[PDB]
Amino acid sequence: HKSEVAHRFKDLGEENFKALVLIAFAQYLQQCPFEDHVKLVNEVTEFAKTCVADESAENCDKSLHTLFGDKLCTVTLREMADCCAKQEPNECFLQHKDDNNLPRLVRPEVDVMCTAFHDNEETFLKKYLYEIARRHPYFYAPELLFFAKRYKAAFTECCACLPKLDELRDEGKASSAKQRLKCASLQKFGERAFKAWAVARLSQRFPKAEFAEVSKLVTDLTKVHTECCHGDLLECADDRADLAKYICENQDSISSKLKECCEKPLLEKSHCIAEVENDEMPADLPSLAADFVESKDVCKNYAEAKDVFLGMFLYEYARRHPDYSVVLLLRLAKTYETTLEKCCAAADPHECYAKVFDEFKPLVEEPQNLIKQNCELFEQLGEYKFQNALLVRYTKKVPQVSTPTLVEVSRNLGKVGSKCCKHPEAKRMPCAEDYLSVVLNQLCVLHEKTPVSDRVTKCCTESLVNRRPCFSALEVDETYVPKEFNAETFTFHADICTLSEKERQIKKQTALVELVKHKPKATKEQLKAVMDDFAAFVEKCCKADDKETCFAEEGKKLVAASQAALG
Amino acid sequence: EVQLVESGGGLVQPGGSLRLSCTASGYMSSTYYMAWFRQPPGKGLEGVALISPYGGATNYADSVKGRFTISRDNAKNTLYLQMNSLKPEDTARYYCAAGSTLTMVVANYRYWGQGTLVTVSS
Repeated sequence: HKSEVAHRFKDLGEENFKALVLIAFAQYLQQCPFEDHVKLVNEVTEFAKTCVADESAENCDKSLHTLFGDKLCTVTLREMADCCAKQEPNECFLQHKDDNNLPRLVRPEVDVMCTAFHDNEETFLKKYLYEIARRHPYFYAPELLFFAKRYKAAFTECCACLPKLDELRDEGKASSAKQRLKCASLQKFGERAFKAWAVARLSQRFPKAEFAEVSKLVTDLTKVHTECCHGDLLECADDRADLAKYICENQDSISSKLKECCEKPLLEKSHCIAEVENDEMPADLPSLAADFVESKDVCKNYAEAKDVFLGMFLYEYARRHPDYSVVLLLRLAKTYETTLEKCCAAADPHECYAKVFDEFKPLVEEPQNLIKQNCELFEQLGEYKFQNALLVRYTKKVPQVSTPTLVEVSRNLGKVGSKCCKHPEAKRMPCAEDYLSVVLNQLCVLHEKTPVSDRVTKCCTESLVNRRPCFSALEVDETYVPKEFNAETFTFHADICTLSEKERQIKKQTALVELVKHKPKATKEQLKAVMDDFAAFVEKCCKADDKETCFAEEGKKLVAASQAALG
Repeated sequence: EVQLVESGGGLVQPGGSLRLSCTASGYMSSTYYMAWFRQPPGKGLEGVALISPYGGATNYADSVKGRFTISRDNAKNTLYLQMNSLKPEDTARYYCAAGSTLTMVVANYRYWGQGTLVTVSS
C-alpha cells in the first residue's frame, strides 16, 4: 500500500470513512460550522477516490496526518492557529483540546426532528456525528459510528414515544469520559501499564482462553487504543474491525458467549463483544500459590522474562476473581513485583516470598468491607437519604469545596449505590469501579481548573490505581474555620412546596451542605436532630393555610432553636 | 503456528526406563498447561500426567503414580516424561498436549502432537 487513504477507503468503505474523517475534523476544530466540516470531508473523499483509481496519482503517497493536516490549515483562526501553520510532522492539536464551551444542544421539537430526518436523513445523521464530537473530543470513533446507528434506529421506529434519545446521550457522556481516561492513562503511565490493565480485563472476561490467546488480543487492543488516542482514527476502526473479525473466527478458543454477538452486523458486533458477559470460569485449575508463591523457581522463572511472569500472575488471578476490580488486581500485581524484587536478592528468598498472600489480604478486604458498609447504609436509607449521609461525609472531609459541586458529587455517588447494591455481592466491585472512575475523572479535571485543596490534588495525580483509595484515605478537615452565619441561605419559602421532587431535594441538600460548613463540629446525632426538625418544619408549613407566613414564622423559630444547639 | 514434537519412544525391557521429550514451537509456547496422554492399543486417549506452566503443580493417572515423573524446561521449550519401572501394560502411543487448564480431558486441549510409540516387552 503506497496510498494510505486508498488502503483505508478500500477497507473502511465510503460511509465509514466520511464519518470517521468528520469526527476527526470535528474533534480538532470544535467551534466551527457544520457547513465547514462537510466541505472539507467532501474534498478529502473526492481526493480518496482519485487514489483508489490511481495510487500513482499525486499526493496519494503523502501521510494522512499531512493530508488531513493540510486541509485543517486550509481555513484563518481568530476563534491553536500556530500549529496550523504546518500540519505537525498533532501534539499541538491535542492538549490544545478542552475537555470542558458550547451551548448545550437544545433538541428541536419531535415532529420537527422527524420531518427533517425523513426529509434529508443523511444530513440529519451527519449533524449528530458533528455535534457529539465537537462537544466530546476523546470519544472512540468506532463506538460513535454505532451510537449514530442507534440514533437512526430510534428515529425510524419512533417516527407516543424519544426517552431513548435521552438515554443515548447518557451512554455517550459515559463512553466519552472513559475513553479520555484511557487515553490519558496510557499517555501518563505508558503502554506497559495499559497492557497490564487489558490483561486483567480480558482474562476476567475469558478465563477459558489460553494466556497466549489473551496476550495476542492485548497487543491488538492496545494498538487500536494507542491510535485512537494519537487520533489518526481510521486505523482504529480498521484495526478494531480486524479484532472483532478475528475473535468471531476464534470464539471456540475464547468464549462460549460470543455466538449471539458474532452474527450481528459489522458495526454492532464490535460493541457487543466489549459488553459480552464473562464466561464460566474453568475447572481443574491449581492454586495460585503453586506456580507464583510455593515454587522454589520463582526468582529464576521471573528472571527469564519479568513481564510475561507478571502477566501470567495477573491473568491467573483475574480468571479466578471476576468479582475483584481491575484496579485491585493491578495493585496486587504491583505488590507481587515489589515482593519479588526485595525477596530475590535475599538469603532464603522463598521464605520471604512465602508470606506474600499475607499482603494481598488487606488490599482485597479494604474495598470489599468498604462496599458492604455503604451498601448496608444505602439499603436502610435509600437513594435520597443516603445522598444526604454522603453530603455530610464529604463536606466534613473537604469543606473548602464549592457547595453546588458537593451536591453534584453526592447525588451521583448515591445514584451509584442504587446501580451497584441492586446487583448481587459478586458484581459490585467491577460495577463500582466502572461508575466511580468517571466521577473521580471529572472531579479531578475540575479541581485542576479551580484547585481548592492540596490533598485532593495529590490524589488527583497519584497512580490511577492509588486514587480511589487516596480519596478514601481523606480524613475530616480539622483546621477548617466555620463559615459565617447567613440568614438568606437558611431561609425558605412557599415555592419549595410547589417545586418538583428533583428541584426540592437539591434545594434541601444545598442547605444541608451550608449547615455543615457553618457547624462542622456537630455530631451526626445532633445533625439528625436538625434534619428531623427541618422535615417537620417543611411538612407543617406545606399544609398551613398561609404557606408563606408559616415559612417565615416557623423559619425564625427553627433557626433560633438550632443555633441554640451549637452549645 | 504452535507445533508440538515428541521423541524418545521405542522398545524397552519390562522393568526398564524411557524419557520422552516434547519440544514446543510457536508464540508463548512456555506459558501453557501441558499434558501427556497415552493411547493403549485399540482404546482411546487417557491422561498419564499433567503439569502447570512453571511446574509448581502436577497431576498423574493412578496407573503410573510412583513410577513416572513429569517435568518442563520452559527455556528449552521442551516438556519431559521420565518413565521408570516400565510394565508391558504401559505399551501405548504417547502424545503431547497443550491447553489452558490442569484437567485430564481430551476436549479441553487445543494443541496436540503426532505421537511417539512406546513398546514394552522382552
